[PDB]
Amino acid sequence: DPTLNKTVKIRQGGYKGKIGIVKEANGDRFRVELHNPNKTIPIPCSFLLIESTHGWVPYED
Amino acid sequence: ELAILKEERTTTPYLTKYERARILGTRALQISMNAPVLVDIEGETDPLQIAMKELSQRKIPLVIRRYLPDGSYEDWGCDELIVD
Amino acid sequence: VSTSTVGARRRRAKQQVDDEENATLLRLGPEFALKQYDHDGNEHDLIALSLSESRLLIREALKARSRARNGGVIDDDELAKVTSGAVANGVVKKTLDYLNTFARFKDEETCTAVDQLLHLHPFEIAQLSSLGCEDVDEAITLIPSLAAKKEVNLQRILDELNRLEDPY
Amino acid sequence: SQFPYSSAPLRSVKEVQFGLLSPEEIRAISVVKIEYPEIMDESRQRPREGGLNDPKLGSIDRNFKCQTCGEGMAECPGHFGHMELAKPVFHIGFIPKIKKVCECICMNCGKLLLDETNPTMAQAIRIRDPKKRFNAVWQLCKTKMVCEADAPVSRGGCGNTQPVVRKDGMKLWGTWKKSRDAQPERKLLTPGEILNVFKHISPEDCFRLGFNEDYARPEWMIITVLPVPPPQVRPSIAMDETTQGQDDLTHKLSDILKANINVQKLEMDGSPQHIINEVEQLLQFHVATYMDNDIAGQPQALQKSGRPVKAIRARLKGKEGRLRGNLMGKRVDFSARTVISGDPNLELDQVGVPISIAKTLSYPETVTQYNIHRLTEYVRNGPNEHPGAKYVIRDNGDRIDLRYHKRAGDIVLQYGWKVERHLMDDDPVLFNRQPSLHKMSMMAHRVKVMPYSTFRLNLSVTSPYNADFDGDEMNLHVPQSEETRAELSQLCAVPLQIVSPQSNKPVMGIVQDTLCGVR
Amino acid sequence: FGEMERDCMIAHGAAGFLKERLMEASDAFRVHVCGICGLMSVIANLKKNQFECRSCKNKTNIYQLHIPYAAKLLFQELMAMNIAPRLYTERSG
Amino acid sequence: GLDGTQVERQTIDTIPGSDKAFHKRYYVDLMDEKNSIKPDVIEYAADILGDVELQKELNSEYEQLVSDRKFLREIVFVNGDHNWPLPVNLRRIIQNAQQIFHLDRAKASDLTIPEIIHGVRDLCKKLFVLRGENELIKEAQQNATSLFQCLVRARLATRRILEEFRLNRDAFEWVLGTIEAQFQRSLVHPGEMVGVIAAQSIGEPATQMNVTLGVPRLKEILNVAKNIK
Amino acid sequence: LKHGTYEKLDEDGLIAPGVRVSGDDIIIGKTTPIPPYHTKRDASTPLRSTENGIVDQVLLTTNQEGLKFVKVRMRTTKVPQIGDKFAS
Amino acid sequence: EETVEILFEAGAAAELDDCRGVSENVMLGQLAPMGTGAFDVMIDEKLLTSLPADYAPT
Amino acid sequence: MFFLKDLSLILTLHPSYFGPQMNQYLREKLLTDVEGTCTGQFGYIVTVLDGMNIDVGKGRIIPGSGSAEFEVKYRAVVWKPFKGEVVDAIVSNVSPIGFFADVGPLNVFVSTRLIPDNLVYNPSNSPPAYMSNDELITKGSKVRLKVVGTRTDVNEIYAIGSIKEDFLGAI
RNA sequence: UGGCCGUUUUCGUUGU
Ligand SMILES: [Mg+2]
Ligand SMILES: [Zn+2]
Ligand SMILES: [Zn+2]
Ligand SMILES: [Zn+2]
Repeated sequence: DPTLNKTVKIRQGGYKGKIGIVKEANGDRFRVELHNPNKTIPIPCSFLLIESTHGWVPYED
Repeated sequence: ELAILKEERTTTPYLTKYERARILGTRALQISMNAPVLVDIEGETDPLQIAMKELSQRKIPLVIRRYLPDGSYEDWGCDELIVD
Repeated sequence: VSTSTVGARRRRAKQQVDDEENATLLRLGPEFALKQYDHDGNEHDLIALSLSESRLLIREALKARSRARNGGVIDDDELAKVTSGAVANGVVKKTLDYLNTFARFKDEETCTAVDQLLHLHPFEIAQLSSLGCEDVDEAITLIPSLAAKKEVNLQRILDELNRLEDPY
Repeated sequence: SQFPYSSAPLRSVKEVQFGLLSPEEIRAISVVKIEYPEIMDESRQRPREGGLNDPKLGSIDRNFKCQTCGEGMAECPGHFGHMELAKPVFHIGFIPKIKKVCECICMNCGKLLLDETNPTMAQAIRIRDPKKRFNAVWQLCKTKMVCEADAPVSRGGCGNTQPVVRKDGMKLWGTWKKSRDAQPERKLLTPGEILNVFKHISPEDCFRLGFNEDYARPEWMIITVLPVPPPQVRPSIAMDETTQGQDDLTHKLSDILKANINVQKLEMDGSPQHIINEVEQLLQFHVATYMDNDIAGQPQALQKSGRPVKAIRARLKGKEGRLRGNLMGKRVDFSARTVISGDPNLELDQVGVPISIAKTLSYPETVTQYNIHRLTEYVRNGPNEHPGAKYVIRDNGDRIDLRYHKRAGDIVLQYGWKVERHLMDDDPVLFNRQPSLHKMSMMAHRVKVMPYSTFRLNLSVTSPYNADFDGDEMNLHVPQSEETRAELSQLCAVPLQIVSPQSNKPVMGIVQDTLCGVR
Repeated sequence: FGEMERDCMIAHGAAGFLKERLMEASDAFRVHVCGICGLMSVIANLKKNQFECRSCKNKTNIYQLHIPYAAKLLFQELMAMNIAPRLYTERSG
Repeated sequence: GLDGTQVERQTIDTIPGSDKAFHKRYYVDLMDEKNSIKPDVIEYAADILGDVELQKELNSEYEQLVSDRKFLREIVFVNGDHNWPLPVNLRRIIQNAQQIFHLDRAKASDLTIPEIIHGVRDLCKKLFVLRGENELIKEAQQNATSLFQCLVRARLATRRILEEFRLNRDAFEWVLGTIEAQFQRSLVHPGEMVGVIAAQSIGEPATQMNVTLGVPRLKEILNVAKNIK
Repeated sequence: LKHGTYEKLDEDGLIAPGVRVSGDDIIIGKTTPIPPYHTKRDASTPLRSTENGIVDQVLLTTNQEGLKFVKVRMRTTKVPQIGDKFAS
Repeated sequence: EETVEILFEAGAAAELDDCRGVSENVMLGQLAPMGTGAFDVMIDEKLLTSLPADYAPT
Repeated sequence: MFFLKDLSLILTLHPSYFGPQMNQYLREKLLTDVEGTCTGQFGYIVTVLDGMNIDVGKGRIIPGSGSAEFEVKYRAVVWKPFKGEVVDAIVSNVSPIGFFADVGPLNVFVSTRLIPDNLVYNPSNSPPAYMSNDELITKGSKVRLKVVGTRTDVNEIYAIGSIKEDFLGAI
C-alpha cells in the first residue's frame, strides 16, 4: 500500500480538522496519530483529508 | 494394598474447599474443551458456572483419591461426598 | 513407549556379563529372570509356551475376538483379517503360517495329551516340548543344556511324542 | 503445548540422587576434548574446532543449529565436553572431608585404622546416618597415632605411624613421627598419592566410612578430568552490539587450559623441581578460584579490570544466587504495576483497572459453541480496541498476530482454538503489595474496566494491604488458564479473607471518613 | 515474584496457580533423560526420531520432563562442579 | 482439629460463681416444690412434682456438671479466667432459635425433660473429629471435644432451657441440628499449610513493636541464646 | 533494521526541530560499517517508547576528538491528572 | 542457607532426595503436595455408566 | 520359543471422548496400536489375550492439560529369538549373498562363509535352489539352521542363520 | 513474503 506515513487531517467526526499521521494501515480502518493530543485514534478511510501535490485531497490519492 | 476398601473408609465425608476448587477447575476445563455436560444449561454460558451448577446437583463423574501419609490411598466418589 | 513389570533397575557399581542373551548358557537377560512379577504381584513364574500350545492359544483368542465382534454367531488367513493394520495383518498372517508349518501338534486331543504327559527348570522343559528329535542321540547332539542332569528319561519321552506324531 | 512433538513419554521427577562423578562417567558423557586455548580459529569466523567455542558443544546463535542434537536455540539443551589434567588436582570444596578421610585410614595399607574387634567401632557401624556414622568413626580413629600392621594375626596393614595431617590453607602436610624420638620429616600429601591411596579402599571401609560404592567413591573427590560446560552456561556479553566481550568463566577455563598445557611441557624439558612445584600450585590455584573465588585466608583472583572473578559458588550463593535469584522467585509474565487511589463507589472485591493494561494483558480462551459469536466479535474488534483480542491460536500451536494480519474478517474460528481476548469486567486476577507480610497482603479481585492510569481500591481494604494513597504502589498478575481461574475464585476471593486466622477476628473495617461520619 | 509472594500463595493453598505462575509465565522448558543413568545426557534428534545415551548406550529407556530452564541451568552448573544429580521417575524406598 | 477462623471468645458459666450460685442456678429438686421448676412454664407440672424416675436423670446430669466444674476449675483454668476462644458460638444460636419461633411470653414449654437430656447426651457423642472404630480413635475423639462438650452442657441445662430459653420441641431440635452442622463445618481442612500460616501470624505483630522487653527478647528466644541479657 | 519508523529523519539522518515524536520512533539513524554489498547495520537511537512530544532544539557539533556529536532536546508539558503527587 | 556447603555434602554422602517436601517441586515446577495438590483426581468409569446411551465417545 | 507376557501400555484419551464406554474404546485402541510392533526388550508383538476383558481400572486426569490416561494392564503373547536357538526354518528366496530364510515374521540372514561346501547353486534348474547328497533347500521344504546372531535395531530385529554346524540343513 | 536482533557490571540517588 503506497498510502502510508503521510500527513492526514480529519474532515468529519469529533476531531474535525486535526492534523494526523498514518501510523498503521492494516485495512479498511486507518490508524492515524494526531499532534495536538498524545494519542492515536482509529478512523474510517473516508473521514480523512490527505495532503497531495496541491491542496488537501480526500481519499483518492 | 495401597487402596482401602469402601467398608472401612475413615476419611471425612465432607468435601474440603481444596477438593471443591480442584474439581471445579478440572470439570470447567473439561467442560470448556468439548466435554459432555451432565446437567442443563439455560443462560450460564460460562464453563465455570456450568461446573458450579453441576456440582450443586451432584452430577459430576470424578473420584477423589486421597493419599494417606503412609502412602496408602482411598477412593471417594464426588457423588457420595457431602457437599456443604 | 512400552513398559514391563520390573521397577527401579538403576545403574549399579557391579556390572554383569550374564546379560548377553544365550539359550545354551541359560542367559535370558534381566527382564526374564528366574522370578518375575505380575501386575498384581502374586507368585507368577515365567511362562514358556510350546509351538503347538502357543498356536492353540492364539487361535482360540482370535476366534473369541471374531465371535465378540460378530456378537452371536477359523481359516488361517481368514483369521489374519481380524486384526487392524496392513503390517499387523501381514505379521499375524505370517506367524499363523509359521505355527501351521512348524506346530508339531495340531488337534485339541493331541495337544492336551502332550500337556498332560510333559506336565527342574521351566524354560528347559518348555524348549524340550518345543524341540523334537528322533532318538536320544539327536537330543544330546542338538541340546547342549541337558548333557549332565542325572535324570534323562528322554528315550521314553521321545517314543511317546513320536507316538502322538500325526501321520503325514 | 509450547514444545514440538516428542516421542518420549512424559512423567514427573520423583527422586534426585546426589553423588560425585566417576571420571570414566565424565569421559562416557563428554562429546569432545578441549585442547585449544584459542577460542577463535584465526579471527575468520568458525571458532577453532576442539576449542572452548567448539560448535559441537551447543548452538549459541540463531543462525547456527547445534551440530550434535541437530536443532536450534529453541530446543538444544547444550552439550558437555571433558578436559584432561596432566596432573590430578584437589577439589577446594572437599579439603576438610579429604583430610578427615585420610585421618580415618592408613597411609600405605590404606585401610581403616581399626577393625570390628573394638566394640565402639562395630557400634558406630550401626549408625544409619552416613554423616553421623562418619563423624563417630573419625572421632574414634583420630587418636590412633599408629596404624597397626597386625591385629590389636596380620590385618594386612603397614605398621608405620600415621602422620598428623594439618591444613596448610590450600595444601595438606602430614608430619610423620618415624620410629625415643626421630626427626619428623613431613611432606606434601600430593594429590596423586592420595588418589592412589583411595583407589584401593575396600567397599567394606567405603560403606563403613559413610560413602557409597555406586555413587560416592572417595577418590573421585580428587579432580582428574574437568568437564567444560557448553557456552549456554557461559554466554558472552555484547558490550556495544558489534563489540563482544568474553565471559569471565570462559577466561578462567582458558587459563586453566593454558596452565595445563604448560604443566605438560615441563617434563619434556629442564624441570628443576622448584619450577614443577610452582607451576603445579599455579594450576591448582586456577582450578580452585575457578570453583570458588572466596577461599578464606588467601587473596582472590581478578580480571584485567581488577574486579574479583565470578566463580560458580558466587553464581549459586547470596541473595542473587540461582536459588534465591531465579528459582525461589523469578520475574514473571502477564503482570502490571501502578499507583493506587481511593474509590468509595466500587465493590469490595473489585478494583479499578486502567484500560491500557486490559488492552495489553490477555487471556487465552478455548473455542466452544457458547462463545463463538462473542469471540468473533472480540476478533473483529482488533487488538487496539477494547474489548479486543491479540492473537489467534490453531490446533497445531501457531500464533496469528492480529497486528500484522490484514485478513481479520477471513478468519474462521474453530473449536479448541484459543483467542487471547482482552481482559473484560468481572474476570479474576491476583493482586499484591510489597512487603507481603501476612497472607492478607494477597487476594483475588474482580476486574472493572475504567479510564485513567491508576488502580483503585475500596477504601476499606487498605488495612489488609496496610496501604495508603500517599503514593503507594501495587502489582498485579493474571491467570492464563481456567483451572487457575477456578482456584483463584474459590480460594483467594476477598470475602473469604474477612476474618484473620491470626487473631480469629475481622481484619478489614470501616475507616476514616465512613467511620468518622457514621459516628 | 519474590519469596514472600510465593509464601503467601502457599498459605492460601493454591497449588496449580503457583505451578503455572512459575512454569508457563516463566522459563518453560523441556528436556530428555536416560532411565538408567538418570541424567539429561540423552542425545536426541526429534525430527530425526532418534535417541541414545552415550554412556549408557541406551536407546529405549528415555523420557522427557518439563522443567524451568533455570532449573536445568542449575543442574548443569552443578555437574560442572563434579556433583551429578540423577533424575529418577520412580521411587525406590 | 479446628481452623483458627472458626473460634470466638465465649464464656463458660460453669467455672465462675459461688457454690451457692451454682446450686441456685443448675440444681433441681423434684421432691421439693419451693425450689423446683415453675409450673406455669410446662404443660405437665403435675406429672413432675415428687417423681423419681425423672429425679434420677436430673441427678445424673447434675453430677456430670459437678464433675465437669471440678475438672475444669482445678485442672484447666487455675486462676479463674472463664473467657476463652471456643468453636461454634451458642448464645447466637439460642437467640436465633428464639426469634425464629417467637419464644417470648410465658407460654408453657411442651418439651419433656427426658427428651432434652437424651438429646444432650446423644449430641456429646456425635461431634465427629476422627472417623474410625479403633479404641484409640474413640479416646482421641473424647479428648478433643472435652472443653467444647463442657461448654455445651454449661449452656444447655434443663433449668436453663426451660426457664431462660423456654424453647419448644421443634426449637430444641433445630438448635441441636444447628450446633451439629456448624461444628462440623468448623473443622480445619486437610492440606492447610498451617505451618506457613502460623509463621506469618507470629512474625507480623513483631513489626508493630527493668526486664528486657521488645524485639530483642523475641530474637533471643528464637535463636535460643544461652546467656540471656 | 528496527521495527519503528524512520521517515521523520532528514535526508542526512537527523530529525528537524518542531516535529512531533511518538513512542518507538527513530530519531537518530546511525550506521556501522560491517566487517566483510549489504554491509551495514542499523545503529539508530529510538525514542523511549514511553514518551511523546515535539523535538525542539537539535545540536550538532564536534566532540573533543573531532567526531560528530549530537544532542536532541525533546519537550512536552505534563498535565496534572489522576495519580500525581502533591505536598504542602 | 549454606547452599554450596549443603550441596557438596549431598554429593559427598550420595544422598537421595524424595521430592516429598513442597519447595522441591517448586524448584522443579511440579504440583507440590499442598492444598489443591494434596490429593489426586481419579476419573470414574462407573458413574459415567449413568450417562444416556447415545453419548458413546467416537 | 513363543512366550506369554504380561504387557501394560499407558493410553491417552481426550476429554471430548468422555462417555459411557471409554473402556471398550481404549480396548480397540490398544488392539490397533500395540499389535504388530517389534522391540528389543520384548520383540514382535502378535496377539493379546482376552482383548474384550482387559481391566483398565480407574483412570488419571493429567493436571493442567485435561487429558486422561489409563494404565491398560493386560497379558499378551509375543515372540523373540535368542542366541543358541536351533529351530526349523523356511526358505522363500535365494540370493548369492545368502538364501532369504523367512523364519516366522522376521528374515534370517545367511552368511556366504557359513554355507556347506557340497551345497551349490544351479540357476538353470526350476525352481532355482541347491541340490546335494541327501540335501535340498527349496521353497516350502523343512530346513534346520542355527541362529548365532541377533542384531536388534529397535524396529525390526536382524537374525543371522547358519548351516555350518552339525546337523544343520534340510532333513 | 512471510520471518524478525538491543549489554553488562558497578556505584549512586531516590521511592513505598
Ligand atoms: Mg506512606
Ligand atoms: Zn544440541
Ligand atoms: Zn599401612
Ligand atoms: Zn544413561
